[PDB]
Amino acid sequence: TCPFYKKIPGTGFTVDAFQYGVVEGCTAYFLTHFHSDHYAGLSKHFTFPVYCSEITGNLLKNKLHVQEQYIHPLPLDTECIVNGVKVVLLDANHCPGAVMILFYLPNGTVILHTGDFRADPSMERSLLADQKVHMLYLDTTYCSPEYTFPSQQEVIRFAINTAFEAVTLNPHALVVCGTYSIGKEKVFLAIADVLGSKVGMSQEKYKTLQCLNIPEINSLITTDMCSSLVHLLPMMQINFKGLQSHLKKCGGKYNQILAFRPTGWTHSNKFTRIADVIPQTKGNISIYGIPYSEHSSYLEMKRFVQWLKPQKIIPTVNVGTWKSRSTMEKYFREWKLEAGY
Ligand code: NI
Repeated sequence: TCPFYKKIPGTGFTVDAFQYGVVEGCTAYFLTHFHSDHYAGLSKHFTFPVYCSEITGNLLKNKLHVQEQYIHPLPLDTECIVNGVKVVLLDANHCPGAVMILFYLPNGTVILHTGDFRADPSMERSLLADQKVHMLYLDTTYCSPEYTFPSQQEVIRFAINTAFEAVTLNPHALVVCGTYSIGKEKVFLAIADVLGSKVGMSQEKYKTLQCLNIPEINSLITTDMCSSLVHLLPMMQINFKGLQSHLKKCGGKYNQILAFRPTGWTHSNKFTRIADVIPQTKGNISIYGIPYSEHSSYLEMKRFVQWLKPQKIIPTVNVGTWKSRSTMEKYFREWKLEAGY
């Protein structure tokens, strides 16, 4: 059974609600992004209308085989009428194709569903500038002040400088980057660009990346592993055993691995600055954990909410424990008393 924070009142609509069977009263199922916790339940046998971005709809068709007649792609930043209700899709600054959804209800209520997002001051100059929001369905993944991390631009600067230095010292070093979902593509693209290489990967990953509308992608990626000195591997393989095994397969082309694991936040962020980050090393293999987040930090979330001034907030993450719920409600009241809404 579908929980309340996935239903949009006054509509036939649900958001990210595919694992509950047929939802009573639902005439259109919105999907904010192609991450498995959110699409859980969709397959080629799905027969109700799905509304999404173009990039999400390419993934639904090619990766999950949803039939085309049920995929309804909408352009971003454009007022659209769906089943008699005005909606807009906005870029969420999450993974490729990820959207927030603005719903203009028939009674005059305006609702923003953020999906998963990384709040940014640029969102203060989107179509949100123009009008009031009564209800905010908020991605609260890192809603506590202990959650700090650097900008994506600082993290990429660290990765590129670390990879360029290592491979210039040792031309026979291979770089490996872990992945397990879409998102975070700038990590491996930025490293391969500084090295003058294509990125090498499995056929399954190449297929996924070909659905993402990245400009000049054919110039950046390949399935010919022998031609490339930046390889992608599943995230589960980014450990000393899996990397040793990979280096064997490379026919004596390389004598060292430098590997990256993009994570979200980890507790070493409470102590260590990005510039001071060091790897774990075993012989000729080194592994860097880098805190590349596609969700809001606490401070980014607080800024966005204090700017938007919603009348009511419904969290969509960390909703399963009383302690998490109580914590989040305390911070929403702090924010509201501090800003005066
Ligand atoms: Ni996500």
